[PDB]
Amino acid sequence: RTSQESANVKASVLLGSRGLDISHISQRLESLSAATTFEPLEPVKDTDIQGFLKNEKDNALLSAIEESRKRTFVMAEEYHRESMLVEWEQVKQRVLHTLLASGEDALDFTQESETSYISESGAPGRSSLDNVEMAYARQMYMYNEKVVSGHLQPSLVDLCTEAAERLDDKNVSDLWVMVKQMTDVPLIPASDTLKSRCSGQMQMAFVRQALNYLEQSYKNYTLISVFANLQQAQLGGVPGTYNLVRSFLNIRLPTPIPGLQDGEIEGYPVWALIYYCMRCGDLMAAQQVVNRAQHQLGDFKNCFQEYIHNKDRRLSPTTENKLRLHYRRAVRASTDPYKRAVYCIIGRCDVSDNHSEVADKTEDYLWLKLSQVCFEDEANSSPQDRLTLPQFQKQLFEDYGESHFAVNQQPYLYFQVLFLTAQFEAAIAFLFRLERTRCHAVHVALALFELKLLLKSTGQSAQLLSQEPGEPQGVRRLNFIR
Amino acid sequence: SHGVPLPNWLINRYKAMDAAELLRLYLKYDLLEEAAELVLEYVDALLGKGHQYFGIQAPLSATSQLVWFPYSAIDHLRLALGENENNQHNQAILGKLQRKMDEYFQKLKKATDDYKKI
Amino acid sequence: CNTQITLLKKIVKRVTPGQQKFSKTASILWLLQQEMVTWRLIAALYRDRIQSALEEENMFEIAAPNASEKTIVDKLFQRDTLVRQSQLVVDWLESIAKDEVGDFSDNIEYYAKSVYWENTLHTLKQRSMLSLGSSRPLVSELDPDAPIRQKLPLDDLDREDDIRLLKYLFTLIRAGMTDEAQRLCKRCGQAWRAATLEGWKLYHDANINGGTELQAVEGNPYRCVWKTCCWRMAEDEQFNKYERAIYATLSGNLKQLLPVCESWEDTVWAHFKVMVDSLVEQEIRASIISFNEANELPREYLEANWTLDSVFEELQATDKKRVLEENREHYHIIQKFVILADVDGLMDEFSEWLSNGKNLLLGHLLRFMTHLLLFFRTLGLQAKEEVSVEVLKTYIQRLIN
Amino acid sequence: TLMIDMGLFMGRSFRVGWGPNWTLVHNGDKLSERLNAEEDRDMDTIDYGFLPKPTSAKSLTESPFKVHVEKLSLEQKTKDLQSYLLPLEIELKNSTVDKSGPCPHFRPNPGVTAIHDYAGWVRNFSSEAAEVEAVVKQWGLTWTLCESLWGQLKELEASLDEPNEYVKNLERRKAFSHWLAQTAQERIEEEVSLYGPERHIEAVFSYLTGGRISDACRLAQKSGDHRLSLLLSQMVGSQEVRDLITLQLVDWNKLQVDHYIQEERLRVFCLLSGTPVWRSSDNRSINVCSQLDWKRTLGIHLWYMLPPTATVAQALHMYEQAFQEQEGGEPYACYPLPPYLEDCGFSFGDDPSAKFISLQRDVCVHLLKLYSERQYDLCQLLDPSSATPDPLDYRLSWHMWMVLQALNYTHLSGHRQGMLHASYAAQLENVGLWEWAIFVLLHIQDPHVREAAVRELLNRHCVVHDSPESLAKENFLIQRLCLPAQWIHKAKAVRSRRDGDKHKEALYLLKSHQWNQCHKLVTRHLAADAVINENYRYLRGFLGELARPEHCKHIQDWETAGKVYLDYISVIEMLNQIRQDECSGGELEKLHTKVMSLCKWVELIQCYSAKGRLAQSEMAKRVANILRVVLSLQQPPESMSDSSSEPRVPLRLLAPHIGRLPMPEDYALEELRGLTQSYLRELICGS
Amino acid sequence: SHEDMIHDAQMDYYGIRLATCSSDRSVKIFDVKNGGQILIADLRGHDGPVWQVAWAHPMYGNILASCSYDRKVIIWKEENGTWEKTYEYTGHDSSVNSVCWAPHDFGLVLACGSSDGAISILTFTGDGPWEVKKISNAHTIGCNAVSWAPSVIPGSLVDQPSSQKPNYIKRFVSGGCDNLVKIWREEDGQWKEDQKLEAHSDWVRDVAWAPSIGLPTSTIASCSQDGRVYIWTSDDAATNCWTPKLLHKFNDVVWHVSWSITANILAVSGGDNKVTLWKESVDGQWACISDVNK
Repeated sequence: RTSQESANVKASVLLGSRGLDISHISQRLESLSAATTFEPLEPVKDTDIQGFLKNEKDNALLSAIEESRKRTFVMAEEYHRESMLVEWEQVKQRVLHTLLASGEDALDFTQESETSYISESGAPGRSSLDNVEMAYARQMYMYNEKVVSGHLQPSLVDLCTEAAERLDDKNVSDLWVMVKQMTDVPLIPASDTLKSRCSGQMQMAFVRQALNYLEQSYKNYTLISVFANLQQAQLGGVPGTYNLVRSFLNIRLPTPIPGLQDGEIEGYPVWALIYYCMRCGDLMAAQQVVNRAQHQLGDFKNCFQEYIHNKDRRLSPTTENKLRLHYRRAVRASTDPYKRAVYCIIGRCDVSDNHSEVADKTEDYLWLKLSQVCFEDEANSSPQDRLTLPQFQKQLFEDYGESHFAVNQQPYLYFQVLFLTAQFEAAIAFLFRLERTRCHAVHVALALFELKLLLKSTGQSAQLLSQEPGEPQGVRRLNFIR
Repeated sequence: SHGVPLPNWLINRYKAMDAAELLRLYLKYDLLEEAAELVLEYVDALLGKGHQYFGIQAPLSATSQLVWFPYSAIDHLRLALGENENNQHNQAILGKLQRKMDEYFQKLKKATDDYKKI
Repeated sequence: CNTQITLLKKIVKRVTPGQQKFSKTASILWLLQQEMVTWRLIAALYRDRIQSALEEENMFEIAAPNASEKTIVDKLFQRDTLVRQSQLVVDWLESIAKDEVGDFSDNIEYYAKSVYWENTLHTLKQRSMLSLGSSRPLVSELDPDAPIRQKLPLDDLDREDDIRLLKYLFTLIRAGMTDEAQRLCKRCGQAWRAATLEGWKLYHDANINGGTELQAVEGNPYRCVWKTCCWRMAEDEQFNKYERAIYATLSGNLKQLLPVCESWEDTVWAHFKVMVDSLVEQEIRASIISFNEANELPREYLEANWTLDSVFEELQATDKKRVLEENREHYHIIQKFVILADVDGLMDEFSEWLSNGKNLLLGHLLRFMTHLLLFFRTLGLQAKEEVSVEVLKTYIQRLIN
Repeated sequence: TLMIDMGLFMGRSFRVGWGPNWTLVHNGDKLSERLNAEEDRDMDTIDYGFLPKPTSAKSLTESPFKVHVEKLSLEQKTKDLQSYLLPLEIELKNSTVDKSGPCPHFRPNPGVTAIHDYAGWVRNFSSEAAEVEAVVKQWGLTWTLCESLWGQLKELEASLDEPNEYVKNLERRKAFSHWLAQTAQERIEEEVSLYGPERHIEAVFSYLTGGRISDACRLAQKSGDHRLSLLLSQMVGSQEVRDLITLQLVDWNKLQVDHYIQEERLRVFCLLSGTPVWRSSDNRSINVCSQLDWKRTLGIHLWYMLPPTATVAQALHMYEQAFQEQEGGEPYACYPLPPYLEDCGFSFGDDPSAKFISLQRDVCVHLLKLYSERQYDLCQLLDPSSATPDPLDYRLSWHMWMVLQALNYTHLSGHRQGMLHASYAAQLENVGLWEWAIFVLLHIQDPHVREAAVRELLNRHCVVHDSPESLAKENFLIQRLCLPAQWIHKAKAVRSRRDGDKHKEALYLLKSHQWNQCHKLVTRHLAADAVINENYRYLRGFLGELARPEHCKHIQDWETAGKVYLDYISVIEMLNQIRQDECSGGELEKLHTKVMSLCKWVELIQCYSAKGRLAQSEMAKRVANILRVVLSLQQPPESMSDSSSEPRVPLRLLAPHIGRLPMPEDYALEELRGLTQSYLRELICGS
Repeated sequence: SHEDMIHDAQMDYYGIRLATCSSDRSVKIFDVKNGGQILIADLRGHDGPVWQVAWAHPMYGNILASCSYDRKVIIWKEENGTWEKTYEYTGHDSSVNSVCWAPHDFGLVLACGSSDGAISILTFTGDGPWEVKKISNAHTIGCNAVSWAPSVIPGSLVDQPSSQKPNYIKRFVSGGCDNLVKIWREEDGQWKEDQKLEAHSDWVRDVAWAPSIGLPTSTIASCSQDGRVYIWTSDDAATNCWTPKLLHKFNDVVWHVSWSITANILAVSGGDNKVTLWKESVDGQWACISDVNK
């Protein structure tokens, strides 16, 4: 069914060959897509009515046979369904008879895998290490000098970061960028991550650092994109949140898809502007956008401005209840993903909005998830946002697996997910599984130990990873000494 | 080589066969306005209805954003005009032809826009 | 050892990607399958040898046509030895093939398309159906020879799902998996092709008894001449790989069977196929009384002599480097000595093995050569004793390790 | 021309390409339009040499079209051979020849004499020929610096060396001093013409930069400069000397005398006092840096900043902090640059932004960093273009990192290592010295990557020709290069398959023993060629060596044709010779037995060509002729075999096989007539 | 000589014959010797303007392929001093634009892309059939430029001896006019999706595989109409490590990229009537080491 478009494009070509602006032709092709061909008040077209009508008859007969065969397909698919019902009845009785007669219709089974442990070896003089490890040796040597001297020294994170860039290992330097950023958003030690996770205030503060972290990270990637397109973005490194926003719209979303709610300011999608304002975290730019778009929003503009001023990131509970009552009954779905997500988050209800963000923007997926995640796991009148976060996390990791967003073969993505979700132990054991990453995980875990973190397993001849009751189940306790 | 014109039947046959080669036949010994009606016919067949006299198929098309153009020869034209400037009429012809050119191009951009709506 | 085969399969598959540490395990597992097929080969070969030794005193026969040609057939099957062991080794290889096959039936559940040349279908439909047709030439005919007879093109998706099913059934019949063959035919609607499959299978009936009841109705007795026709079609060429291979096979046509078989197993397989055919047709014409023109074949084809020596002489003389390198492989040498009973060659070759040492002859290799000698002795066959004791002492060196 | 026009189309116009010998093919204009004058068109060789043969020539009325092709040339050419050859002549001994692979593989074989022969010869040549280049001097510089950091000199090989760390440091420093002594020779020779007792304090500065107290004193005395001479000994006196100078100059500060005293002697005083930067009462910064080398800087640092007998590394550490930012403050020392870069200016410290602008870094300073700490990124050691204009001759530096592997250091990324291996072998293939590019390549461990590369070299370099120079080339390839002629026969064989020299394709196909394909091609062509031209010798040897049973094993259908025709020719020659002498029946019987047999297999001859069947026909007619001759002469004119008997003809066996082939009615007439009277008697005496 | 300016012209493996193709509707050939040269031929046939040819490897001999506007690819093999028209394919809707031979290690197969939005890959037995590997919807719009897999490049083969032969997986790259670049691997008998690349918001014009001899890594120079030249590099595609770097910000529509026969440097045709000669310097950066004014 390649029809319709191929007809309408050349129809517009011919109509423009006779005159009149594109608005009337757009309306005409709209009506062409509307109902069948030929007007009840009759066309009413332009020159070449003869070719018009020849192709119109051809498409009309196309449409007639389409209607007929589609009705027949309706009945035939119902018969398909009933036929397959009977067919599976037959296949089930087939399976029953096979099992009763020692026959089979096919079966499969195997066994799983258990921990296997491997290591490396050293060498003196002509040694088994690398230039990488030698550069690291300089850093930890100078670091340990101040450690033993009792002096205060910069973070090992940075130390090994500037250790990194000189090899032109820019991805690892970036990995240190994430690590150091998450250190810089501060993390109160509790002498083991179990204490931090058990402390309800610490998890709230960690959520605060995580949201600040992801906002700044998106802003950084926005900066990287803008500078990479600096010619397209039309700046010389010129600062300014507003012109940055406008240039970034010029690049990513100059034109929206057909089917949007609310018009565009000078050609920028309003909801896109608002969303990018939240994602970069520029509250002043968000206020500028909402002040410019106050007319499209009405009192909802004032509501959003009050929400912005509310660092609780939510309005009064009574207002929330009334608005969620309105949304559940009337507003619900629409043709604006941004509007739907905004209503869902303000009501703190509904987890339907997922959209399409795989393999380079799953971080925006994560921002979506966390923003809807509420501060309590206890099921309120919106239980879809009141959930055991650790179970949620673990099913995202293992149960959701690693291939849906294709992190079953990407190191940084899934790892960083585990880290930001605070699974430092299994994340480090993860890094251990790639040969070139062990020293790196060593530096990272040493930084964690500096921050007074990490889990421990009892024993000296015990293996690396263990699980111990008393700590919530599923969090492997890594034998640090192992 | 002996200074001789060409017969009409040959003209028509070899016109339906091959054009731009005959164009630089004109270039060989100064058949300027001759090349000029060639160009006229080129753009006209581009508009449609006349490709046959070139042994081509082009009644006007609506599927290709871009096709082959002998604009090399067109700038060769303007070059030869610069060479033998004494024919203000011919260069005015060139200008009107360039007007037809950019009419072609505005139609071209409209068509490209319409495709990019797809 | 098959259970252990499975054990190593499970290990190797449970290996994560990016680890060739168990590539060695998989390679040893491979050598394990090679020694397994060596077990099959020797066991069957010498059980046939035992049956021959039991039945030595009544070989070969003579008769004249008096009843249905299946009498000719089963006489021919019973009378000769050479073709008998050829049949057994073929059964070996194709038992290997069918074990590899298994449930390809249930697996094709997900290869299926049942619309004949659907692309050409829909495009000629739209040419007849629209304001605008197509500038593209296509057949007006669904004939299996519609294009090439008409020289008309066909669509790529059509022809390539074709090639895909050609892999399926091509493999199925290189294995001879005939039930699955008619299965696939009646999946994809090539009942014509399934019909084409039947041109060689002979004819019979024995309803000389009881009521009018089916004893056999199978086919058209025009088959000798029909294979001759296929013979000349091969001389005509212009085929796809699959049809070329299958019918050059049904003819035993060496040159047009060259393209597809390149493996050691495939080339020895083809040796046996060709020689079994040429023989079997020779005593067809011998048993069915005639010496006049009823079929045509080239003189050299008619007068080429056949022996088990020619098998391995062909195999060796293969100027194809795949077969050449496969020839020096140990398992191949072992099993072909199994066929040849070349005891002097085997003992010398064992001598160079032990000269290389025992690192090339792992503990299980030594045990396998040990069972080798064991069944030699239980057959009252004796190999060279110093070589035997060298192998065994190295093996016991392993065993004590 | 015209370029104004714009649009979505066009482009789909000019491109460019590369050709072998590192040349480039291009409609683009040449590179010699800035190298010579009165240029031409379609110039397709570097310099001159493009011949006036048919090319892209068009007139100028709408602009014509051309293509130039050029092989880029760099630098000057007088005797550039030895500068490359000698490092390679030494690397010969520094290398190894492992025979793994279808040709030998070369593994490294360096030690301590590796740089001892390189660098020493660098000087040796630098003296034997006074025509060396400043870049040659740069590479000798790098040679000496690497030797100093690891190599062992003769002044401590004629003297027992001692393992105490302090002994090592001072020995590394005294070697450094002897080095500077060698280096500053030409500097002294240059500024000595410049200066005089008028410039005597500038000479003082130079002499202090050298630590050349000896000849400084000699000059001062030949000039009668007693006070200055006495000052000279005090330059490296006891620390009390510097206590003296500190208090004395504090006094002069309180005395304001500087305003009345030239800062010239004052900078002498700073040099003596170890004060690099002076802060006057006016806070006048009297700095010591002038005309120097960074070499001279760190030498001063050694002799004067700390104990002159101290180590290498800490003095380097202070120097690096001195020309780097100290506490966010201004650098105060010299920032190292490669030679062609201090040709474009140099720094004495201060203003780190003017260091940030470009200011690469001297490779010599990077070597000290790798010699000081073993955890150095070594990445600062690379690109010998730092002290040279261009990185054209990586000889020295390459030899250096091999010596480093001998020293158990340079644990660097092998990808970069082999990449530069390729870069230097690329220099080699540029200069067109092939054997050399090869073995230089041969020291790397990626096996059939190496094999593919060397195939590239073989293809580019081996073209089938007859010349004593080429013969000497394979002489070199075999004697120490020891390179299996398998590959050379492969290359010259495909060369011959390109050009069509029948003798050469046949010879090298035999020599490389491509049994199957050589079989097939000879059958295609050579058999008919030799039989019709009667040149049995060559393909006689050919088929003789092919008949070896192993050859029969690796070729299909050898038995069908090759040994068959070998049999033909062998019978022909032996029957010819048996008549060249008096015949003996003990070979005549063999003649009959083998002839009447091979009659049975003449039938199986299969010709897939018109010329093949034509040679088959020629064979048939000749065999008929010789068979008639021998059947006539088997009853010799004086030793008849049978009295008068007309025996029964074996045509009863011959006919069923001879009737299987067609025959040309030209001589088929006489043959067929003889066959007629044969069948007449056969049928009158039939069954 | 040629009536129209030359797009492409290629010498042999041996430097002794030159093929020269223009859109001047025919392609002319010189023998090459002593600096002298005789136009040995001018092959006609191409009923569309000609852009590109394709020489094959020397162990096969002497083989040329060519594309034209007429959707015809003509296939030329040299005999006795005579190159001649040996196979020719059409069936295409838009002008066949990109043809490129595969490494002889993979064999005698040419890659044949056109702006059709889809691409075929054609094998010649050298005496026999022309095996067709046609991939539809290869582009949502059309194919601009394509590159093969060069057969052998470092990264895991140091431990693989020269005596044996490694597995030859087929892969390649290309970029089209749907504003996208894509990467392909061959398996199951067909090709599937290694990679999708969307960084040039405009059409890509030409693509350059760094001949990564000495490189474990995978290196791309992608030039588009948008003036952005991306060095795309991945040390490992399985860990998904492709990253963009700027090589140069030319302000012209950036046109052509071709590596040296010596596999050392890159020639880039710019919208300046110039071909910039870039070399990745020994250190870490891409330096335009020279230029040729076209």
